[PDB]
Amino acid sequence: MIFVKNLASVLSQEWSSTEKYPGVRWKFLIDADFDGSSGLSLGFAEIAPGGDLTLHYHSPAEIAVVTNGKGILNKSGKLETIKKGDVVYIAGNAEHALKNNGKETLEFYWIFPTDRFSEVEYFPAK
Amino acid sequence: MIFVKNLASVLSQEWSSTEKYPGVRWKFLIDADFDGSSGLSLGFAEIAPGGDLTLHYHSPAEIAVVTNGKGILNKSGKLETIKKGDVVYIAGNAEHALKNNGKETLEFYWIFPTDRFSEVEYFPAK
Ligand SMILES: [Mn+2]
Ligand SMILES: [Mn+2]
Repeated sequence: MIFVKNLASVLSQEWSSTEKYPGVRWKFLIDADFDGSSGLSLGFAEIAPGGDLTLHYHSPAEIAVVTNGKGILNKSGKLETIKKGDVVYIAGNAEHALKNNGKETLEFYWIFPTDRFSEVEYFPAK
Repeated sequence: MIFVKNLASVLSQEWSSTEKYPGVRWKFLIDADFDGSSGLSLGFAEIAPGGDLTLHYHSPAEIAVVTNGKGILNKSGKLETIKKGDVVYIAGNAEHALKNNGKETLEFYWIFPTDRFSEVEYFPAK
């Protein structure tokens, strides 16, 4: 089983969002609920200017691949700047946030070692 | 543990390559051999024009995100065009190849649901 996706592929999928991540939206591109894939899952997120993926963690490791714009990554309390062309490693349980303080859309893919997004349990900062 | 990487973070590291797939060269940005990361591994790879990482397979599921250029994906015999902005799912042991039929350098990231690259064994097609 092999397949290809881009944003246009999922025009029909409405965006996901939540009060807790204001200015943030996302769609699933590789996910067991959608594609019947397994082992890895991937979504595409947008953080609007002024937007904030607020400090959180979860049990699986995560990789973010930044594709547009720039932001302040919050590495469990140490701030660092990220931008298009960066990849990021977030070990499980590690608290991370990402704010878009620029004027361009901060776009990135994420990846989890799981079949589905929905099997990933989110927790607010301690 | 959280960290960032881009091409510059790994200028010190050398382009590993193999005769089995010519025009192909990669480096490891997220990998236990290097970072003491776990759960996910990521590499960045380049295929020269006329370059083709020949069809093959391996236990882990795999995600490719194409960052630049254009190519032809060998979906176990079913050939699909892919381009910058495309993500690619490939199940465990699904045979896959990828040829660069463009002039630009075909660029992409790969992700494995493994700690390191150096434990994932590549088998040739049969
Ligand atoms: Mn996260
Ligand atoms: Mn492969």
